[PDB]
Amino acid sequence: LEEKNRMLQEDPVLFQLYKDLVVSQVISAEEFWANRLATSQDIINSFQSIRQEMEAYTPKLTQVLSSSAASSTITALSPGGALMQGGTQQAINQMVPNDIQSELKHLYVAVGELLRHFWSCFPVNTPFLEEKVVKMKSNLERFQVTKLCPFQEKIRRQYLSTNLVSHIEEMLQTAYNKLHTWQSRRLMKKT
Amino acid sequence: TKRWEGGYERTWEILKEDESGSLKATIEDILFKAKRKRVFEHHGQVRLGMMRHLYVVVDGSRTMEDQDLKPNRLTCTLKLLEYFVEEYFDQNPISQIGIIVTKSKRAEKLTELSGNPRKHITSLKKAVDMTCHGEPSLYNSLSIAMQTLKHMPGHTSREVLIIFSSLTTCDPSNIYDLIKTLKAAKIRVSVIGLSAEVRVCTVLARETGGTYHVILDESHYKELLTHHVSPPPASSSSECSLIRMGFPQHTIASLSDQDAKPSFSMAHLDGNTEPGLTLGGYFCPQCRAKYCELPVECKICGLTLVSAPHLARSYHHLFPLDAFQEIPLEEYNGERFCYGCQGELKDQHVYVCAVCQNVFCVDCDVFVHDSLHCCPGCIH
Amino acid sequence: RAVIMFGVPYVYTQSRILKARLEYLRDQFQIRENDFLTFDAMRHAAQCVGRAIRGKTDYGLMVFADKRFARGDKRGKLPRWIQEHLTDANLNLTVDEGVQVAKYFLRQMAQPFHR
Amino acid sequence: FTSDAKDKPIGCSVAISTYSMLGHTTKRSWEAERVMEWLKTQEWGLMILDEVHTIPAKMFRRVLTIVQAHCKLGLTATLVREDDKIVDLNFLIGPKLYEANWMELQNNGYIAKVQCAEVWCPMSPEFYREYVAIKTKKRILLYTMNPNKFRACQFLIKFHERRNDKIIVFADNVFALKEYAIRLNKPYIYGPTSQGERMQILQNFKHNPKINTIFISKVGDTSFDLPEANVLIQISSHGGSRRQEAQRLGRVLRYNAFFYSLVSQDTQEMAYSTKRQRFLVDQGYSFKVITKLAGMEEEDLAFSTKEEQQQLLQKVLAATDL
Amino acid sequence: DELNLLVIVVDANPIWWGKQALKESQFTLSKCIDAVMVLGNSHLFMNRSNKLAVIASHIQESRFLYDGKYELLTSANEVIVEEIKDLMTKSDIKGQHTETLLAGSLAKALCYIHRMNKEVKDNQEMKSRILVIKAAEDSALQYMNFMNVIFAAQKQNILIDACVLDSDSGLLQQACDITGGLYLKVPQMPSLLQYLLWVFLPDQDQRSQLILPPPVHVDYRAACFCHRNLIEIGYVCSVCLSIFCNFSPICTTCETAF
Amino acid sequence: GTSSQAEAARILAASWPQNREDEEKQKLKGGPKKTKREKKAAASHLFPFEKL
Ligand SMILES: [Zn+2]
Ligand SMILES: [Zn+2]
Ligand SMILES: [Zn+2]
Ligand SMILES: [Zn+2]
Ligand SMILES: [Zn+2]
Repeated sequence: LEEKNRMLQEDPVLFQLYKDLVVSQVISAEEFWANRLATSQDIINSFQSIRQEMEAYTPKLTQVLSSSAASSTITALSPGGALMQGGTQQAINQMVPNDIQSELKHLYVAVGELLRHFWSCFPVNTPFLEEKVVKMKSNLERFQVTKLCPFQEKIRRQYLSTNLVSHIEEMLQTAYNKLHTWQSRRLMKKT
Repeated sequence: TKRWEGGYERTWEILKEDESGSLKATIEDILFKAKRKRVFEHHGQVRLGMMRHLYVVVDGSRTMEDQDLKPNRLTCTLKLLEYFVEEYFDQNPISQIGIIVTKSKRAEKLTELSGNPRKHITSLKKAVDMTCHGEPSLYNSLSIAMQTLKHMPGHTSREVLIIFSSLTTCDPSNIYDLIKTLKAAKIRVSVIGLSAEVRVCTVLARETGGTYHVILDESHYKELLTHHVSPPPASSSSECSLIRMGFPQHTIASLSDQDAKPSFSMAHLDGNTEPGLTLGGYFCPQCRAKYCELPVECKICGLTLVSAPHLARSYHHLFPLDAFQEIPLEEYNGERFCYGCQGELKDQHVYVCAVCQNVFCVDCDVFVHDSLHCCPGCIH
Repeated sequence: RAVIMFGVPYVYTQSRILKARLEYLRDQFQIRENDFLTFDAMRHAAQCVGRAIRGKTDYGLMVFADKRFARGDKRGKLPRWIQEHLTDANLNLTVDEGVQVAKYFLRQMAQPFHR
Repeated sequence: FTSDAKDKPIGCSVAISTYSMLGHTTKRSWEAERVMEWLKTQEWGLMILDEVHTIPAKMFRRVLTIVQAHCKLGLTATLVREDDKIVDLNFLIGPKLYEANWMELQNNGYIAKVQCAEVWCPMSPEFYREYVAIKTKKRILLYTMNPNKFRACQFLIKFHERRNDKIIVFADNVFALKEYAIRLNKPYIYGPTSQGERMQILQNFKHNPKINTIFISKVGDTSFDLPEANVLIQISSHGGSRRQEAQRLGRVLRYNAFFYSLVSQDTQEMAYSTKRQRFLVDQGYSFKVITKLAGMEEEDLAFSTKEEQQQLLQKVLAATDL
Repeated sequence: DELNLLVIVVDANPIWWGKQALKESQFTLSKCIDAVMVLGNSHLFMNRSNKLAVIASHIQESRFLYDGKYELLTSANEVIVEEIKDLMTKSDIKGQHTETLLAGSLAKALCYIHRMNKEVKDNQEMKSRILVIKAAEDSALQYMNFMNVIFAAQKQNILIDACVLDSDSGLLQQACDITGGLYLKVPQMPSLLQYLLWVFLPDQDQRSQLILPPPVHVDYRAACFCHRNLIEIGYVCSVCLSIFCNFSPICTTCETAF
Repeated sequence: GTSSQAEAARILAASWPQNREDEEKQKLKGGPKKTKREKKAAASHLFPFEKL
């Protein structure tokens, strides 16, 4: 107990993570410190058609460009246009206040650690690891429900335009899909 | 007898005249002979390589405070080590570098064995303001290097480089037993001393198969490092050696699309300052982890992220371009336009590829053999 | 690699044995007492300093820590194979310059040579 | 055979000696007399002469006639000489056999590509009045001790020491060199100092990072064993000796290196430098003119104020050698 | 003394242009050729010493295409029109090959630039850039040759600009990123000439002054030796650095090397 | 003296070959640099103490 307490005190970030994972019932303290220690002849027909069309070729001047086309191209290339999109998270350094940013970084670190444990468990070569991956998935789901859902609610309340949760969802969805695919393979191997 | 005590050389007898003006043909021949001064190979040395896990051991004793190399040994050594790391990572795509510093009869692993160039350079720059105290310990440094490299795969060439400034080393135990263990571990050890020759370093280099050298000046130091840059020759086929590595595409994000997803970089998350939450970067093909630098092994799934052009840049050595057959212009009964540059063929010799039987002038042949490394006709 | 001579090694004049031989050489072979003492001292110094070079590939450093060696009467007693390498530049140099010379010599002697 | 060790020159294969001893016009030493008598009684094969440029002298020529030899091979680096006595050397020894092309020699990289410089300094007003006032040969010290040239030399010395470059400073008129070297507290060779002191100074000059700059007074105008140097700064050299400047340039080569020449404007030194560089330009070297020194006022230099500059006038006029 | 060389590579794949003509769209191959000619004329107008070269890539081979208007432009346009007419009229489909021989045209362009560089007087530097307009789909069978061409261009410091019309090409993106060139996808095909004059017409030094669209998301997917297909994760040999899609007990390339 | 430093610097630094070079510099350098290679040539022909 005394030895365990001093480790948390030296790293408050880990202490905050320890509370966010153990007190919130996401993971057990036993598992917490365990890890720490082409087509048909129509193509030839089209080729012949274009050959005949370009057989009688004459240069043109007016048809090459028009005032409307040039204006549209300039508008597209003007600052703030489609190709010149000037927003690109205008003030993301000051958007989504740093109080949320610190929480986002903590969530990123926690998700990275959990996924690192999951991928270290992968590939599953022994039946012992099968339960461990299921426990990791359960811990991931509990952490998501505990933190990301309030995080999403806070983001929606403040109406932040950045899709910060989207990347976290992408990694979690990828991990879930990989686990489901591996389980499907495991079922197929037993057939 | 002597070569210079015989007859005086008359080099001007080469030129001759038969039509009172044929010297133009002779000078044209001289100009033609002036070209093709290369062996049609940019390197001409080792045509292959092997993955190297190189460990650099740096002395941190009081002898590094000596001012033999301005301003002192430590600063010049660190600068040349930064240059060596840059060049080594440039010429070795999938190699790894670890750094160990010996001080006060102990060894500290300054940087983990990895392929990131920026991390090593940052650590070296941080180490400039270290404190030089105590005496070096070769035994501890070699023990740490062996322990780290003991579990490495056999196909990789395990190499250890020691920069030994002090002439004295404190060994807690016998060192020759450690040398025998290293020999059994097939670990190559090379030492570049600074002051003078030391018996133990020479014995270690001889037994481990490495090379021992002594620095004369900064230029000699740089030459020795450059010599150490080159990879060792590799056998034709050793084992089933392969590696699972990904090729992360550099997908940036734009706010024009609805998939503009900011993400903090894994490398930047460990920094004290606010990590760069850029629009996009390099996404891991396996776990979609975001990284800014390459080549960097993935922190999450352990996959190796490498850039395909870096690997492909050395592919021309595997399939070198055959030398074209030199044929005089008169004897070639065909087109008189170069197939590569469309220029008129006026030189006395025309080069014809053995595969596509095209025509290339001297300049185009040199360009193909030196830079292009591929025959334009064979591509078609 | 280095052989240091801390002063000219002079045999003890006591025991009344050296002096008898000196007198015998003086009155029989007309040998100066100081000359014979210097000869014996330099012979012993050279004998104990010349054992650092055994073999063509072998190399070493030889230093004499005494100003008395600087005089010609004692340098001339050194063997000829060492005289030519004892340049007049380093005959009375201080400790720091001697250390610098030793550093340069050892640095330049470590390079490979052929047979 | 130089009357220093007398290593039994009688009965020898190769004998090495020097001039001014084979042509003694006075009584000779008994051992030296016997050695000369032995040496004048047999033929010599390939009599080798070093520094052949100063062969046509009053006493050096008869040295050729005082000994008998079959082949006389002369070697030199600076064949240029005044008094047009080089023509006599054509029949004294033989014809000019080989003349190395210095440009292509340094293009191969085996000779240091020395960047020659000719940078002048303006004459301070406190000195120019006295320079134009005096004409009875007392103006040699005046442009020699120009405060502006002193500042330029100090700036060059400090700049090249900050980058760890070996410097050799040539300076004739040893009287000026005294206060030129003691001001910076740097080693100098007066020239009649001793044999040991010069040898040890030159020996510790190369293998010492603490000290890397020395001053030479016309002593380095011959073939010595001076170590490798990258910077040469000559001040107040001889009148028009192209040989001296060529030799001094030869002490640097062995832009790996570069040498500077400091002269005073509106003085005879301008004409002297112009007329003594015509040999090196024929050799292919070009002297870039430097009129401004970067960062002259960046740091503090000697003679910063006018007080010490005008105080220098009394001590430079204190010679009064009459 | 600033010499600018512009080499324009035109994707003349008959299949893609035939499909475009069948679509009866507002953009045709004739308009593309006219836009290329106008761009070349503008490049020649930019400076007296500017040199122009035009190469058209086809399924067969690479063809060197090079009253009130400029005389030299009149001669240049007529030669290009004659060459493109000769290439298209004599273009006969003989075989199953459909991918454009883009790599060979780039190699010919590099050889031509190397030839022109020597003819330049030593007092002047010939800054050379290559502009490629892409119409057909990218070809993965020529990955190695394309990478070799990119490396040669980078070694000789030659800019490579890609103008993708319909389908994005990863190889062109890699070439633009490595050589420092500009990669742009045309939103509206009829406005192609305006894009070419607005973006690719200025030289690199002028590009520093001007504001240009940021580079697109360049991919770096590698090509497997035994499949020649883009892959994200693959096995790479530690000796010859060859890339394989699936694990093998013995390296095929290292087996070849004895 | 404080003024002695300034007076000596003014006299020495611009005595003969600056009172006309500074005037030409002030009356010139109106147009931009023709090419970047001139700076390279200047750096190659300049001595190391003129580069800082
Ligand atoms: Zn990953
Ligand atoms: Zn050609
Ligand atoms: Zn071919
Ligand atoms: Zn495959
Ligand atoms: Zn292989």
